[PDB]
Amino acid sequence: EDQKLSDFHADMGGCESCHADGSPSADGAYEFEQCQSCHGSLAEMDAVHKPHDGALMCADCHAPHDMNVGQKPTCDSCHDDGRTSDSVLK
Ligand code: HEC
Ligand code: HEC
Ligand code: HEC
Ligand code: HEC
Ligand SMILES: O=[P-]([O-])[O-]
Repeated sequence: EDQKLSDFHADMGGCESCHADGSPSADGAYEFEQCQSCHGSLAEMDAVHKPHDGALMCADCHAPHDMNVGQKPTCDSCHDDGRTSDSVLK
């Protein structure tokens, strides 16, 4: 099976690469700060990412314990109008 995104990161840097005291925060804010410490901000990302700057945390799409390395978030998790990744090109 492909590895979970959480475990892929834990192999590099442990659970504490994302979690303070290794325990999850109530709101995901700490974790989101950690994603950005290594990845930077949505403001500097591509056409699917940048429109979400100010609306979402990375984990809202890339749910690390539930999604695998390489797994593409699908837009139907939140938008009901049938848009897909190519919709930002049109
Ligand atoms: C960043 C890439 C992460 C790593 C590395 C680990 N976790 Fe995590 N975890 C992360 C997020 C963003 C969230 C919350 C959002 C979500 O999709 O759940 C979590 C959540 C947990 C939880 C709560 C689980 C739940 O209530 O469903 C636990 C107990 C947790 N994480 C533990 C954990 C451990 C032990 C890790 C090292 C093996 C670990 N996480 C890595 C982000 C990341
Ligand atoms: C630094 C300590 C990091 C933290 C905190 C988070 N990420 Fe990360 N991520 C990091 C690196 C160096 C890499 C590339 C590693 C490699 O060997 O390729 C990544 C990769 C991802 C990926 C892509 C996985 C793939 O498909 O190959 C995603 C989607 C990703 N990271 C998301 C992510 C999120 C949502 C985080 C916070 C919850 C997060 N990362 C934390 C370094 C670090
Ligand atoms: C949902 C609106 C998303 C949010 C919020 C974030 N990401 Fe994302 N990411 C998303 C999609 C749909 C895709 C796939 C794009 C495609 O069609 O290929 C991605 C891809 C990444 C990747 C690349 C993974 C790879 O294949 O190499 C990385 C590294 C990644 N996303 C990281 C990332 C981070 C760090 C975010 C918060 C700053 C973040 N994403 C938010 C959808 C969404
Ligand atoms: C929930 C985790 C989401 C997923 C998955 C995707 N999007 Fe999203 N998107 C989301 C929110 C909460 C918002 C803000 C909406 C608001 O009313 O402020 C957005 C916004 C966009 C936008 C910008 C506004 C718009 O023109 O609709 C675009 C272009 C957009 N989203 C596209 C999009 C695509 C193509 C996705 C799949 C790759 C996608 N979103 C996933 C929440 C979520
Ligand atoms: O190798 P394990 O993190 O799936």
